[PDB]
Amino acid sequence: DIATLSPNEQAAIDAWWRAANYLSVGQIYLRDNPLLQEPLRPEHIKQRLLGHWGSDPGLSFVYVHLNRLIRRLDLNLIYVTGPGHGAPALLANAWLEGTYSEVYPNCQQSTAGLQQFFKQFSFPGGIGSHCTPETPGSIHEGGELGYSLSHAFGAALDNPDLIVACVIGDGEAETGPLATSWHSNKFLNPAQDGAVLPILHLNGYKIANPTLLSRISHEELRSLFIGYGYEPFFVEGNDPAILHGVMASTLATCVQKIQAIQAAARSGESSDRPMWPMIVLRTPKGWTGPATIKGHVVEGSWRSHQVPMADVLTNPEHLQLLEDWLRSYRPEELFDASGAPVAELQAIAPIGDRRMSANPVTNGGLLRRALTLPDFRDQAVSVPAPGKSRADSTRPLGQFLREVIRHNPDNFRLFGPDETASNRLDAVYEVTSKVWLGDRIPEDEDGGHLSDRGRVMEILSEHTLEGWLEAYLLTGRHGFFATYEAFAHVIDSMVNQHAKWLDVSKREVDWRAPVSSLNILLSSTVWRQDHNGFSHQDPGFIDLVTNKSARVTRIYLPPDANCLLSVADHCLRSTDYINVIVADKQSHLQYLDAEAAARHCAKGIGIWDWASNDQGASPDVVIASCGDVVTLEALAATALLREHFPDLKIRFVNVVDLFRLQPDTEHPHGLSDRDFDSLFTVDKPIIFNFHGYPWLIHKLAYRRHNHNNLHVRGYKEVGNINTPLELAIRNQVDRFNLAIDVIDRVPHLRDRGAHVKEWLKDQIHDHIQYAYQEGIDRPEINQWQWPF
Amino acid sequence: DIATLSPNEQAAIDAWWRAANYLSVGQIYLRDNPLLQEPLRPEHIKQRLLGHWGSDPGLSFVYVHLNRLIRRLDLNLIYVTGPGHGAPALLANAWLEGTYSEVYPNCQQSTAGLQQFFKQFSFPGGIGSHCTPETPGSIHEGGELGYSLSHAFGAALDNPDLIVACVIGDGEAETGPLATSWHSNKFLNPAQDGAVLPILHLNGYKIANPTLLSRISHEELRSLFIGYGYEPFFVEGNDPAILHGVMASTLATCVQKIQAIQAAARSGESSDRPMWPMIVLRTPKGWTGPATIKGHVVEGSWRSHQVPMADVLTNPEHLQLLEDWLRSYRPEELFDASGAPVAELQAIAPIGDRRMSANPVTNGGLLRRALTLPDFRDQAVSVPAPGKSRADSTRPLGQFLREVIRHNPDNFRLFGPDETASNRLDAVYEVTSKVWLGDRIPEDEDGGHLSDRGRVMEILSEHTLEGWLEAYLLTGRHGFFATYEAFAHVIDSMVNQHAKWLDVSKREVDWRAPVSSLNILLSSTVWRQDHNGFSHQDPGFIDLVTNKSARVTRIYLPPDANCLLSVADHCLRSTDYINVIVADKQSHLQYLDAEAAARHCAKGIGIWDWASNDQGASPDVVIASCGDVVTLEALAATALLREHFPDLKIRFVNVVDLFRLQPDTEHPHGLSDRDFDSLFTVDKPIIFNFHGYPWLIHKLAYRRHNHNNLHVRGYKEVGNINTPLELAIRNQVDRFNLAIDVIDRVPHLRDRGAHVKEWLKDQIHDHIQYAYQEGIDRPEINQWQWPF
Amino acid sequence: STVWRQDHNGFSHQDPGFIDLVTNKSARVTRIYLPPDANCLLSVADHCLRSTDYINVIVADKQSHLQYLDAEAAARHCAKGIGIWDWASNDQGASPDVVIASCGDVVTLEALAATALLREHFPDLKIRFVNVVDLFRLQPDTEHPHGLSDRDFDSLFTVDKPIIFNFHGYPWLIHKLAYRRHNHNNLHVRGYKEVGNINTPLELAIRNQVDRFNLAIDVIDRVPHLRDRGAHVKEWLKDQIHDHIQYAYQEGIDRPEINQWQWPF
Ligand SMILES: Nc1ncnc2c1ncn2[C@@H]1O[C@H](COP(=O)(O)OP(=O)(O)NP(=O)(O)O)[C@@H](O)[C@H]1O
Ligand SMILES: Nc1ncnc2c1ncn2[C@@H]1O[C@H](COP(=O)(O)OP(=O)(O)NP(=O)(O)O)[C@@H](O)[C@H]1O
Ligand SMILES: Nc1ncnc2c1ncn2[C@@H]1O[C@H](COP(=O)(O)OP(=O)(O)NP(=O)(O)O)[C@@H](O)[C@H]1O
Ligand SMILES: Cc1ncc(C[n+]2csc(CCOP(=O)(O)OP(=O)(O)O)c2C)c(N)n1
Ligand SMILES: Cc1ncc(C[n+]2csc(CCOP(=O)(O)OP(=O)(O)O)c2C)c(N)n1
Ligand SMILES: [Mg+2]
Ligand SMILES: [Mg+2]
Repeated sequence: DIATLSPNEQAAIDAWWRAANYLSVGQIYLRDNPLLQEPLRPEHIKQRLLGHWGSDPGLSFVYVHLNRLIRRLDLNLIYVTGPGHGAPALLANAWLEGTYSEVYPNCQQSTAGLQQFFKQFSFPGGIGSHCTPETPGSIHEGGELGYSLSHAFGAALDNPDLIVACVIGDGEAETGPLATSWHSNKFLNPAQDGAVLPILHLNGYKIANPTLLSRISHEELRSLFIGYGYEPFFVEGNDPAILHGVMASTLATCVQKIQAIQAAARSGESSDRPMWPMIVLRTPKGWTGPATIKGHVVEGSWRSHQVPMADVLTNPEHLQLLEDWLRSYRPEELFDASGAPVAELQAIAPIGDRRMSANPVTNGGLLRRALTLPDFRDQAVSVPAPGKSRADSTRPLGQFLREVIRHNPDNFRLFGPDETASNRLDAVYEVTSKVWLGDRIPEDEDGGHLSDRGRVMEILSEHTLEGWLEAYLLTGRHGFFATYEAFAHVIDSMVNQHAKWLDVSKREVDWRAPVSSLNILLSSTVWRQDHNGFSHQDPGFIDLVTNKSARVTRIYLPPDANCLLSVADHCLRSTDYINVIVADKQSHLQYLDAEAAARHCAKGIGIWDWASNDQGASPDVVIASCGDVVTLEALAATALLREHFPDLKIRFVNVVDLFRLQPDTEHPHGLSDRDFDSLFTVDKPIIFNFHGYPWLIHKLAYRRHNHNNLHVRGYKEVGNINTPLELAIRNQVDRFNLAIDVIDRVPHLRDRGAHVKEWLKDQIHDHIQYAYQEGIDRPEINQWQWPF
Repeated sequence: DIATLSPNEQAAIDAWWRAANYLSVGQIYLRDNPLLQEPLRPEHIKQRLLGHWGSDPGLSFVYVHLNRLIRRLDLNLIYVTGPGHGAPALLANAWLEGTYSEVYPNCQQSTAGLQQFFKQFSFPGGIGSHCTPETPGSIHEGGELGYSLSHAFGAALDNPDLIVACVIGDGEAETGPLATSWHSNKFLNPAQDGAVLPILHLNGYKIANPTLLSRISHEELRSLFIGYGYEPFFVEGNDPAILHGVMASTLATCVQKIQAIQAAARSGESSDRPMWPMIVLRTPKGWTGPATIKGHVVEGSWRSHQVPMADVLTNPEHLQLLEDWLRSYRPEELFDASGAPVAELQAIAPIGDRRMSANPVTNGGLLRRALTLPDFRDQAVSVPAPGKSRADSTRPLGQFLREVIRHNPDNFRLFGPDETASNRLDAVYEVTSKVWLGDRIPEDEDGGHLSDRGRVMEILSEHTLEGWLEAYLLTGRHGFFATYEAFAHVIDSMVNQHAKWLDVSKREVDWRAPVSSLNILLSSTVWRQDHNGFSHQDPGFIDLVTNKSARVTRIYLPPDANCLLSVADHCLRSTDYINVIVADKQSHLQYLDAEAAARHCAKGIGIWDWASNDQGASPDVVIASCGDVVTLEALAATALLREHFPDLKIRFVNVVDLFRLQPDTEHPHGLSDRDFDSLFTVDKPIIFNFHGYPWLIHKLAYRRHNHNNLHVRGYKEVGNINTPLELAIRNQVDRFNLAIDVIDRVPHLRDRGAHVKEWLKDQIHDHIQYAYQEGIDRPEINQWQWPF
Repeated sequence: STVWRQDHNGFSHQDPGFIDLVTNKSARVTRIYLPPDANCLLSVADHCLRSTDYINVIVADKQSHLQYLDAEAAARHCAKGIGIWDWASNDQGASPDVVIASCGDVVTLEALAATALLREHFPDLKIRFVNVVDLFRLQPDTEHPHGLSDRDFDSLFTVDKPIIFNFHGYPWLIHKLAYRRHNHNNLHVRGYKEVGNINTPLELAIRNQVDRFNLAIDVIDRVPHLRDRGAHVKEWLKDQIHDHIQYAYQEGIDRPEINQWQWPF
């Protein structure tokens, strides 16, 4: 009897459906007189109309039907909204369920509450027109389109009984990120994870053009969505009397198959990739609004996308049409005198946490358990002498991540775009593998590292991975993203969205608990260009992240493996941040042991006393580095200067936290003027060697008292192919150019260092000539060790 | 069957009782090995013991019995703890009920959760030893004793079905604030408010002395507590087998009488002051711990107050006694292997919001509805000419408060220590009256303004009034406190406690929602000394409040009635602050109309253009005032200077927000250096006339670029009796001394203003001589108006 | 019982604010004494049991503490109310580079420990140690006869060297008392700001920046010929702050060498 729809139940569901639309339209238009007790007047209409209408009925259409199956089958559901402009529909149902009144006591279920509820939407000092963090039961802001689908899969991970109902607009489906995220079914495990129920809201139109997926034939539509690995179900029409029963049956069909798929997998009898059920919903745009405006068809057309009538404040004719639109919902039979929904509506409202707007998963910070972090000092490489030993920088991190996975079998995950092996993090493969539910071959047994139980997820689409991870954190869990720095620009749009979400959730919204940080590891830099990656890779992603703020993003550039461990250990505890860690996978020198590394990362920036020779004296120059390749060149330059200028006093400063350079006025995390003057003196030149665009340092540290003595060398440009030393020579960040820069800046070396400066230019000439002759650097360059 | 206790139920209750004690002792002592699976070793004991034990069993003893009646009679209860050092008992029951795990997912109900639960208590980076805001279901921090009782009555207000079980230690009862707060029964309305169930924990001892209330005879104890208006019930003994049944019966007896009292009152058949039930509980201190230590009796003695054995880390003998103490609870039969309580314990655990640790009343900010504030401009007095008309300053505020009460019949209240009539706020009496359930006489009909339905509360004890209001706010409601400035020092201790509570709730605790502000109106100043109040009243309370922070307290000194309205309207919307408004009740000049007043209070500080004559030019001096009496003298001095020095250019600045003077580095609310330099120039003398101790201005504004030109005149001292002008002359804040101060500071007036300065001193001589001759000031002083 | 050595009893956010309230009355009716050790406490109590028309407020701590002055030296110190400690100083016959002043007993210990740290790492640095018992001596003699003269104040605290004042109370109270002095622009007061819920004695001093390590850092910042030369020591001092906080969060108490610190030299 679950598939069939009772006429009595059909009426109450239809009653809820119209009331949700009525509240949605009231939010768009009304600022006063919520229930039409008195004739509508221009003083009740909002001056500026920013809400969108063409998607609201469809979202409410599915939402009321989703609540039906929760009441019947006791399903645990989440609502993820593709078109973020359909916010009124979600809020209206949130208010109808009673969630919004509990979260916001001002907007009660009354006439006075409705006046506040209607006036707040898309209003200065109110709430936005998208699924902002202020929305109860919202994890995804659909303002930027293409990421709703991935967030459904991310939230589904390690939530076996959860079902995430993600509604997808046809226009959104034309975007690149969402077209590739359909293949996320291959990495979702039916045994341990929940289900995603994709609903294609094929209203037929974008803002102003028809959606191609609508204008592509039905046969090719089913062909496209079986090739994605889904079992597609089609509900088409325009008359709700037929569509109420038809749609209810389809949703009943889908849930049984989802449970049948999960029952088959968890029993172990069918350990294969299943054909997940997906719904294709073709309904008119602006479904229950005006039919035509000014002789142009509006309903079921792109003209209904935002607002069918935007001149209602001007001419009374549309004003009467607006009031006629509102009364078509028959609000008199939907709300009582007080302003609450009628008891028929309250009957079909789910109860407590079973409500999709009050599910604690959406406010994931309440479901967040801190990771049991093993002591990273067990994985710290031994550094008996600083800078005299070489070890692979990322491998200790891989071993540390291995022990985190061991102690957090479900709460932690790894995400990587087919680069985990290249990034040299294979230590995690010793305890787990990579997720794969596609076809398997015996050749995968040797080094495939493929298993459905794996805690590491791999796909070449960087958009898919970022959406997977962001949803995983917002549901109250932990993760770590590792990728090349060359392709970081691909996810720049997605990072902005998540940073937006975190910043609002901290300051504006008070009831949203903190979630875990977004930890990103840019594992291959632009200085050590390996085989893969384009020639002109740029560090520009770092500039984009620092663009957001110091109070939501953190940038770490640890010099060695022990600093990488301390940084990763520190950032696996921080909550409301986007942590971007820039480290290189090549074999590098090691500088700090576990104790010294931990103190260094706690400060974020500090003097290296072994690399300095200014103890108990005023340094003639401060050499600072931020990175690992540039740190090596800065250290090598320091060694050269001390050989040729024994009396020269050099203070070596290494900075790991980029944002420490900002003054404490901008953010509390930054250094004070006294602290900054202690590290970098008030009047001596600073030769800063930065892994990135040099101006980023100037943007951060322009307010310092010694900024006029700050001289930053960083990434400028590249040739087609360069050796590691030649590439550093092109950007003037190599050891020889840095030594020349120190000679130019130190006042008592311009006259005295001329002969050394000529010798340094000779070395630049010799190494370039050798590079063009052999294709690599000289052995003494590759095996350079810290002297002294 | 509710009164009698079943043996099966007695066992489960006793099982819960011991488990709560066991967790309490574990928190005090253990940092590792929560369940005694392995022999106790010194590495499991906490290094420093800061918890208190002598009160923990008593609190848990009542708590388990309170949960009994919640499960039986479905009562809505709150736990308010007198002795705040009994925090472990509350936390243990909070953990047992499951509340703590939901709020804190790290401290789960397992062995691993218990390890975190035990290690956190009284630990660096953990939680405190008192009922801090981090405690679930806590409104009152009992660290400072004497205010638990008043907070019970405050939370009870306008919560008719709530019952607040407040446990009171006998030592606490010796304090002044709690002895007088027993009479709060007379102001609690059984018809509209809930009940308070006072439980006297008469353990017989303080920290080191016997409690007098224990050593006073039982007959005189019952005599004392019937004189307070309570029906006292006595439960005495030391054997829990008898005391379990006896005390269950007594609690059953009390609830029925409380419901009978409420049933009689709400039916209207008995509208008299009832004899509320109160429990006197005499149990040994350190009830279930060691009997004797080193030959000294510990249990049932002051030696058990904090820690019965504090050398357990030193000698193994006490270490074995400690482990013997833990095993007396028989933990093997109380927790399973995993670390959760046994299913017998879970049976008697209340469910959901019926749990006293998860009652949403305690986290009152979730229950907070913003006040429907009428437009204050309806009550604004007309000021056609600034400073040329006189009106009573506080009466418009009384009318505004009247309209707030009208639109907020239950959410708002007034609190005053027998000064509302004196403060001239009688406009509120037009709609409501004052609470009184004592004897009534026909003489009260004329101007008594007494009724049980009143929204204004009056009692001469300032301590109990402050406790009433703080609890009212922390339960999610609104209020306004009006009192003299002379007696503000009385509540200084209480204000510190509430400010402490707010500051932690904002920064540390994340799940506690904001509550309404604490609004205090110091309605009678020290300059206009009326009949009542001692001669040497000081403004020192203002200095005490500014000690706390600019981020939790705000000080407002509005000059006129319209500024008082804007300030009160602004502060009735702010949430997490202690707002202290200093205004005077006397007839004063009016300076700003509704529009100009609102702009002024929005800035908090700004130039008065009508009182200035420096438009389009650099002012020779800046005259600033903060208050209303000192504003009049500053204005009168400005008038004198302009009459005698027509070329002199004076900028008049009035400051309402005191904390705007602090630089923006300390707090965002403060002015920037550019903004401050705009109001007070970078190089001209500032003659600041402050209502308070002059050093407070220097503390706030010492970092400003022009602080070396800041010259503050304020309250120094008083004589026995002075006229308003003579008192200002003694403190050198009158118009004549201010004009002299301007002459001294302006560089081009030292030579040129000598003759005027002599004339000004003549006026000081003349007015003092007239004051000693007549006892009042001259008519031209009392009726001074702004010229020009 | 002071607020720095938080005992079992008492609320977490106890404040020294009562001292500020008393100083609001006058120097001619109230006296505030903060004796550093037991002998100084005896002389103060003996002196105040003879005075007639005053409110004497004596701030002392009950915990086990170091002892600094014997009966003869203690009595001379209380008679002055404020004086140089010659054993804790190393500037005899020379101009001190910095004046370290303390007012209290816990803050005196941290001020002494900071002095010991500075002398170990900067042997050439000359430090004058001043201890304050009578708070109101800091007020100039113009306000009250009991206060020090300008010449007397300049002798203790020089006219041009930085003063690192470690006060048991709100730091602004020192500025209210001694704003008129010729060297007030070089007076840098560290006192009670705020507390956490529960702290170890060293951690609580670290939160308020009155511990030995923060004071040593403050001296490095203020002394003109140490900004360049003391950078490496300042980094080491911050490492000690990091290490002791980490140990505090790990064990719940301070390290044994902190609890059993003695005056070297
Ligand atoms: N004051 C500044 N504000 C912003 N960006 C700056 C500033 N000075 C330099 N830069 C940037 O820093 C990079 C190179 O300049 P800089 O780091 O100052 O090295 P430099 O050797 O000192 N060059 P110059 O300052 O012209 O002598 C470029 O990206 C510049 O745009
Ligand atoms: N720098 C300061 N710090 C603290 N309090 C101060 C300071 N300067 C002045 N005061 C206080 O302010 C009051 C009077 O000083 P002030 O406000 O500067 O006016 P004034 O006429 O300039 N007196 P003066 O500074 O001595 O010439 C007294 O109560 C002083 O204690
Ligand atoms: N002139 C002053 N008048 C009143 N209080 C002051 C003054 N100067 C500093 N303070 C207070 O002293 C405390 C710390 O400042 P201070 O004692 O001068 O040490 P400091 O390290 O020099 N701080 P700063 O002066 O801002 O560089 C704060 O609580 C200030 O409010
Ligand atoms: C890549 C991209 N191009 C354009 C837009 C502008 N935009 C915002 S909402 C929206 C409508 C999405 O179309 P559809 O999925 O059909 O949504 P619905 O019909 O449900 O409104 C568009 C085009 C966008 N957000 N992203
Ligand atoms: C006015 C005051 N004096 C002293 C103290 C110190 N103090 C803190 S807790 C406490 C014990 C309270 O005694 P009692 O009510 O007998 O408590 P219980 O035996 O339940 O611990 C004391 C004296 C205080 N908080 N307030
Ligand atoms: Mg569309
Ligand atoms: Mg007691």
